[PDB]
Amino acid sequence: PRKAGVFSDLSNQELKAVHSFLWSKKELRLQPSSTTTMAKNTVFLIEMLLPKKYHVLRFLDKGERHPVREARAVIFFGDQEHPNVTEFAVGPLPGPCYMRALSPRPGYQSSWASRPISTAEYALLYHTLQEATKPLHQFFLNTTGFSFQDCHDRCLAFTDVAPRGVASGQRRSWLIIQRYVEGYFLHPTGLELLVDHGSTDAGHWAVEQVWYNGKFYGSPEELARKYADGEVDVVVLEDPLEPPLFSSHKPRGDFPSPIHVSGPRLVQPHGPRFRLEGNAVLYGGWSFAFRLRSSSGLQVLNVHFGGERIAYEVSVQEAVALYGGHTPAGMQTKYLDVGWGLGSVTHELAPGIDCPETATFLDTFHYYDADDPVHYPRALCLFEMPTGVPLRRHFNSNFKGGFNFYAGLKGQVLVLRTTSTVYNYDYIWDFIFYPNGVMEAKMHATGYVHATFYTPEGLRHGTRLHTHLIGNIHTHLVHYRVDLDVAGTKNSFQTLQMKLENITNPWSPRHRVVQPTLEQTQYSWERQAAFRFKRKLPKYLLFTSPQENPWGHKRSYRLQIHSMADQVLPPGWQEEQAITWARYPLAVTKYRESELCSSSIYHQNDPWDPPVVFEQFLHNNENIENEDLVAWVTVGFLHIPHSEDIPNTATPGNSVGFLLRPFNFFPEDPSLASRDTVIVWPRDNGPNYVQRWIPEDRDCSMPPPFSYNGTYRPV
Amino acid sequence: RKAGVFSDLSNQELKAVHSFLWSKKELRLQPSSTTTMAKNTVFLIEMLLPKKYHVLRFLDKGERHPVREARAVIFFGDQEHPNVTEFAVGPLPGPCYMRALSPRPGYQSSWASRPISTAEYALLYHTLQEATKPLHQFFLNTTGFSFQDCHDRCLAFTDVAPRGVASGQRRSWLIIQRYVEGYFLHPTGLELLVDHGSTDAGHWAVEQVWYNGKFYGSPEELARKYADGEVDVVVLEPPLFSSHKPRGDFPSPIHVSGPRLVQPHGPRFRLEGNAVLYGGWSFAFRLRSSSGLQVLNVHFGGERIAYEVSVQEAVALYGGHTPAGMQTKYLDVGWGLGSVTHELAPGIDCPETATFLDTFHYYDADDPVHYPRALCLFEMPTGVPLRRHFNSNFKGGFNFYAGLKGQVLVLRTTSTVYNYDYIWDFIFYPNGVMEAKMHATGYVHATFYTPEGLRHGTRLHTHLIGNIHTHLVHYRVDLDVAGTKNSFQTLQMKLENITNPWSPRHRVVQPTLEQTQYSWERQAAFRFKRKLPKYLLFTSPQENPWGHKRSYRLQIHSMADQVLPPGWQEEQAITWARYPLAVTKYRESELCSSSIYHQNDPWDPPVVFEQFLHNNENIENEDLVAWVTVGFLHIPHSEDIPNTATPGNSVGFLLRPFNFFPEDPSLASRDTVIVWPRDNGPNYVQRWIPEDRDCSMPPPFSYNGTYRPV
Ligand SMILES: *[C@@H]1O[C@H](CO)[C@@H](O[C@@H]2O[C@H](CO)[C@@H](O[C@@H]3O[C@H](CO)[C@@H](O)[C@H](O)[C@@H]3O)[C@H](O)[C@H]2NC(C)=O)[C@H](O)[C@H]1NC(C)=O
Ligand SMILES: *[C@@H]1O[C@H](CO)[C@@H](O[C@@H]2O[C@H](CO)[C@@H](O)[C@H](O)[C@H]2NC(C)=O)[C@H](O)[C@H]1NC(C)=O
Ligand SMILES: *[C@@H]1O[C@H](CO)[C@@H](O[C@@H]2O[C@H](CO)[C@@H](O)[C@H](O)[C@H]2NC(C)=O)[C@H](O)[C@H]1NC(C)=O
Ligand SMILES: *[C@@H]1O[C@H](CO)[C@@H](O[C@@H]2O[C@H](CO)[C@@H](O)[C@H](O)[C@H]2NC(C)=O)[C@H](O)[C@H]1NC(C)=O
Ligand SMILES: *[C@@H]1O[C@H](CO)[C@@H](O[C@@H]2O[C@H](CO)[C@@H](O)[C@H](O)[C@H]2NC(C)=O)[C@H](O)[C@H]1NC(C)=O
Ligand SMILES: *[C@@H]1O[C@H](CO)[C@@H](O[C@@H]2O[C@H](CO)[C@@H](O)[C@H](O)[C@H]2NC(C)=O)[C@H](O)[C@H]1NC(C)=O
Ligand SMILES: N=C(N)c1ccc(/N=N/Nc2ccc(C(=N)N)cc2)cc1
Ligand SMILES: N=C(N)c1ccc(/N=N/Nc2ccc(C(=N)N)cc2)cc1
Ligand SMILES: [Ca+2]
Ligand SMILES: [Ca+2]
Ligand SMILES: [Ca+2]
Ligand SMILES: [Ca+2]
Ligand SMILES: [Cu+2]
Ligand SMILES: [Cu+2]
Repeated sequence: PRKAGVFSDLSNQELKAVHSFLWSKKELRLQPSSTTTMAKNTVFLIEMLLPKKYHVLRFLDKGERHPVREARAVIFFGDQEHPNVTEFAVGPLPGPCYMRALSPRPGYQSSWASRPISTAEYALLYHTLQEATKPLHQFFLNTTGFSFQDCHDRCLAFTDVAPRGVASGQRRSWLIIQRYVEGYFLHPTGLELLVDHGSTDAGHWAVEQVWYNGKFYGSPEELARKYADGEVDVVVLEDPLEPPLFSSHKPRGDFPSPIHVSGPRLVQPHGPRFRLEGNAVLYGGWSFAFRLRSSSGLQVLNVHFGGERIAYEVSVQEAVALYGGHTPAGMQTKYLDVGWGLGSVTHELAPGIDCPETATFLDTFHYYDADDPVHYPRALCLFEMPTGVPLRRHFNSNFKGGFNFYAGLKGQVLVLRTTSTVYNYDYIWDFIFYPNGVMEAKMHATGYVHATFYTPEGLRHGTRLHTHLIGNIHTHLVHYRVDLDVAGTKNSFQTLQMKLENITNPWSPRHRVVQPTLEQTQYSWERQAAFRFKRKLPKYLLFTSPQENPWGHKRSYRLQIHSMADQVLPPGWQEEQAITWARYPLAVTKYRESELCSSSIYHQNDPWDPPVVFEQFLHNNENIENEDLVAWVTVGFLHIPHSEDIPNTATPGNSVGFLLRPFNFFPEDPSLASRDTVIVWPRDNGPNYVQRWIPEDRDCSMPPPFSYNGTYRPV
Repeated sequence: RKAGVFSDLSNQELKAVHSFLWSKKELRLQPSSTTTMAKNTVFLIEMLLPKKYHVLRFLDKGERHPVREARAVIFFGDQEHPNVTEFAVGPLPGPCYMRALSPRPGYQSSWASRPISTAEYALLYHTLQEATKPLHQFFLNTTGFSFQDCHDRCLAFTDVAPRGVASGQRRSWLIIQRYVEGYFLHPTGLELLVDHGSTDAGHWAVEQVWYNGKFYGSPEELARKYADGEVDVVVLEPPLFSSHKPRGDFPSPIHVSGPRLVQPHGPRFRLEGNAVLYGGWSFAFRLRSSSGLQVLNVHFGGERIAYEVSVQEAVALYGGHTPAGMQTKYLDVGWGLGSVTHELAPGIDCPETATFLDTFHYYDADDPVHYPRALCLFEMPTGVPLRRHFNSNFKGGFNFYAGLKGQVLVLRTTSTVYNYDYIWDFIFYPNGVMEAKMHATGYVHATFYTPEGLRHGTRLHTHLIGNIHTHLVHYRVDLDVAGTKNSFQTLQMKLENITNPWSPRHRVVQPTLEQTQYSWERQAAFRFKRKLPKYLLFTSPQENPWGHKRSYRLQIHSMADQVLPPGWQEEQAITWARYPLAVTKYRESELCSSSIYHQNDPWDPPVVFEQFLHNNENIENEDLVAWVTVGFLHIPHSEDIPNTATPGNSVGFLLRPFNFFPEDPSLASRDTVIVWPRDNGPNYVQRWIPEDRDCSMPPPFSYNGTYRPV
């Protein structure tokens, strides 16, 4: 379990050591992230940098030395004539000595414009709006009762929209103005503002355009004039500050059948049946390591069942929400969450609500837009839960009023979970491990919708959810990397289909038999295994090893996709360059260290010219017979908002993902080693014999009282 | 309870119908168990639901309880021209009439169409025992088992349906097996075709024999060829591979029990008879002996959503290298899908905290039969919150955390006809979402291994091929969204390409919302070839407060496709499987998509779903019925030994409110917890129900395993 350490995230200590090394280089002229100027040099992100697979596998499988441990460090060089973002690999860990260039992109000139927004930048944007919108102060008070200047409890706020412009190198953002109340996401005022914030001198930033209640106005001063002159159709909003606010989670209404007591709960008197130690997990047949990459999110690594490898890596790669709208902000919105630190917004899981009270909760540290490493309490959880359906069961009737036996194995599953709450939405990320060698990836969407001011024109792009509220139509798309190494690194890909044959009936020659046969298709080249949404996706998608099981069949794992995704943007059109992976529910590539990721932190703010274009991995149409293969999976769903999304979208029916299932991999059902199986046998003239291999449990235990902290701070 | 109008017959009611019929001396009734096909016998008795018109007047307009009746299916085999006829028997209590149902003028295959029975199997065994006598030494040498003086080493058979090549035939391929633990997986390589059409079992014959890839004409011919050395013969303590007994070792052994649910405060749903209340939900249920589980009169928040959600048919369609294998198209309603609801094991099949319900069935029995723990009803945590939000202040703290623990109510039964166990769930979420689900487990339908079999299946063991097949299930979904009169619409996203209104040299290419209305049945019959829209909506004319039509959305979870060619022979029995979704106008003559007769006369069955669309009726503002096909291709693999497992082996659908309620309907729940920060103190944890950490023990495990008259 020390070996799983090669995959582990950086400790608080290691993050400090990397940060100190960087700070000791006086030439870098580094300032804290919190300093309120853009014209500074700052370390924006530090996270572990995974060593090459070749070296990790020699360490894991051939006894060779532990590879060098390094950190990725992203530095924003804003304090120079030509600002840029540059990345370094810092190592070794422990004892950093060097910083070497990482992911260089020579000849590209928009790296500064491509960079993620930061807390300092938001502060400066607030200052720009407080100044720029002075002409509108009375307009604000009259229409909303709230303001930007001299406010305390009745403040206007903004939600920014990305991407930020119409071409590579621009940083011009539409801002949706809202009333800062409980669940403020759902309180747009009808004003939206376009701000050019490209310059490293915030004094140059300007509101370049204004939209209010269906019209463009050019400047805050023009809107103020036209309002002063009685030429603006305004919407005066009611005061929001007994009954709860519509955007609140507070209970209201009554069910016809009163529920006064707590529902049923899990108890775990015997404690966990999995072994978690550091970032290593053992659970029955399973063995795996996990990590939480600050940039991109949850990964499980080096996944084995029964002592044989199934997958080197299964990871979240990108999460997108692609909008339409009647408002300029709405029509602009294409959120790419890795551009916001999808793996860094792993906020505190509430025991008994977010995970069972019996779960193991784990803390982590992130360094993402921070002055020091920040402690995130209960960022992850791991728990076993009964599924409520048996893994297998059979009643073997004697067809004479009794039975020969009943057999069953109670359903349990191991769940590794984190969340991501970048702003309005909360995504719940699960990897799930069944005792029979089946593993599942799942995402559940909850939290608040991205919403805009209601006008009649909005109904072509959304649904009216409240008096002044439209839920814009959009699609959620998530990309997973699935580096299966089925029984080893060298695999092939094949599909199975049912095809009818029409033959003479062998026992009645005047007749025909029209019946299913089993058809196998082999794939030799990447392009053949790149399935577009328009193409028919076969029902059996197999990743095979050349090794056979005892019955002469190739040992395989099967991929099963659960999605309602489809092609959203036209292939090849503008921002679609950033999400070319979304063309493919499934694509298979040959492994390469230069293609470890389908997205990046830079994609959100330069979608026109990003550093990774997934389609390019298919350009060379490589041979994929007996190679190290990587499956890439797109799952998703169209979300047309509806009134039941108020105040939050709920999880039921709102999940997507995929299963990996053994297919001729094992000689028989690998759950057979479980001792939880029960078989009941009849006895002549007596009570039945209940055969067990583990004693019946009726024991009891209690969880600790509920607590919740809510803060995340350096330690 | 008004829900009683939907309830199954009690033990008392079944006896009353049975006594009444037996008091009619001219029916010449004999018990199901009598060992002859030349008898008249009552095969099935179940409740016959009254017409929807009368039920809704009773429920909604305070009118009289409808007349309660039974369906009685009588096999008239003790006459020159045997047939099956069905009767409405009533009223209940105190039956005094017997009215014949559903005549079919010109149809001549009634008798052949009828289900198989225990007495018929007993006669088939006798036939095999006599007919295979010449093969006695062949059996002993090749298998060590036989049909005669065999004791603990007996051969058995698995029959296959349908039974012939045309309407009116009763000619069955029988797969010979060794009768050991999990005998399903022990084929010997012999298959026999028996003609058992005659009501005189003395006339039944083995008309054909297949052994290890060759046809042999008769048992006598196979015996002589064996003796003459002209047959390629296959001659056949850890647990048996077909046993569920544990073997092997995990790398990290588990020696203790896993987590379990406790319910110290009792159920949070109310069950009274067949009526359920849970949060916003009210509904009734029944277990129809012929066709299985139904939920009826489903309300959320005092408003109707569905009049009926019911299992209609469950099919498994095979290909194979052996005659039995290539013959097999199982239709489970022809075997009493709702009658094989065998005992649920507490803690394994349902949680130990579940409420288990008994039922009575009269299906191929001498008297009504008590089935213990036939169904269960339980609430369980889903392990994922129904909703949650962390409202960051983006400065190292929070404004609040809000969450609602996930719970669902599950109504469950099973069906084990023979080898497979189907687990049928209807699931109710606190936010007005209900789900139907079926999970497959148990033993696969398997045949004897030869190399030629690998074109139709997978080798699973030394002598065993798992044959390729598709499972298909049909559901009837009679949604009455806020009322009987509904329309059907779909929503799609479509891109527009416009001038960027704030940068005119550029374009905005973006999503718009496109609505499609449907006027005629045929427009709403979606074939597997056709693209299924992402939003399938059943709509009321009533609007919510935001001016959008109150609707429920259907979301299908399936891997099904077109299996048999439309129009070809047995496909006539499963025309519904052309459509993942079809929408019809409600009619009393179209309550079911299948029947107990479809299995044994699939060429000319009494209900052809496609015909329901022939008149292509208007579906604007009508009583609509949605019909849903879900299923999956199952290519067997070695992990299916000894049994297929449930993970990833489930299909079904969701019904989700869509602009039906003004806001999230779960907001009435008092389980919600909100955590608020406080100046210079601990956070305030706001609750509307006290925190509970109590634990209790469930009942100790018991299992009976018998199902008998009481
Ligand atoms: C992005 O910005 C970084 C940091 O400003 C650039 O790297 C820096 O490049 C400069 C000039 O090429 C190096 O500065 C010094 O230049 C003098 C020239 O007289 C030379 O004699 C010194 O030896 C030294 O190289 C500087 O070392 C280097 N800084 C770091 C931390 O590597 C980077 O080139 C910019 N990227 C792009 C693509 O423009
Ligand atoms: C399976 O093949 C058979 C034989 O080719 C087809 O049966 C023939 O169909 C045509 C009608 O289109 C008849 O005129 C012939 O008399 C039939 N021949 C025989 C030998 O029966 C049959 O249509 C095919 N079925 C399918 C579903 O493909
Ligand atoms: C959240 O967690 C922090 C860290 O444990 C708590 O900070 C502690 O506050 C208590 C006061 O009860 C002191 O005893 C400790 O010295 C504090 N430690 C640090 C490192 O600050 C904090 O109180 C918790 N906040 C809430 C709202 O529950
Ligand atoms: C099926 O057989 C039944 C019972 O033998 C027939 O029903 C009888 O029909 C005769 C003459 O039509 C009536 O006088 C009897 O009263 C009927 N008996 C009962 C119990 O209903 C019936 O005609 C046959 N059905 C068909 C389609 O031939
Ligand atoms: C959206 O519409 C615009 C305008 O019709 C299309 O852009 C034109 O494309 C042609 C051929 O590529 C060019 O020669 C014209 O100069 C373009 N016109 C303008 C005004 O830009 C555009 O291709 C369409 N985009 C999509 C994805 O359909
Ligand atoms: C299964 O259930 C039946 C019904 O309760 C049990 O039979 C009863 O057993 C008691 C105790 O011996 C007898 O006194 C009664 O006469 C039986 N009642 C009836 C109605 O038959 C039976 O023992 C149970 N079987 C098993 C194996 O647990
Ligand atoms: N899903 C997303 N990527 C996403 C959606 C909306 C969004 N808007 N954020 N706006 C936003 C505005 C101000 C602050 C601040 N005071 N620190 C923080 C965030 C940011 C990201
Ligand atoms: N899925 C099905 N419908 C189905 C599958 C297989 C099947 N075969 N049954 N064989 C079978 C044989 C003998 C008996 C008897 N001794 N009573 C009962 C059943 C019957 C039905
Ligand atoms: Ca390639
Ligand atoms: Ca690989
Ligand atoms: Ca019709
Ligand atoms: Ca209806
Ligand atoms: Cu959404
Ligand atoms: Cu199957």
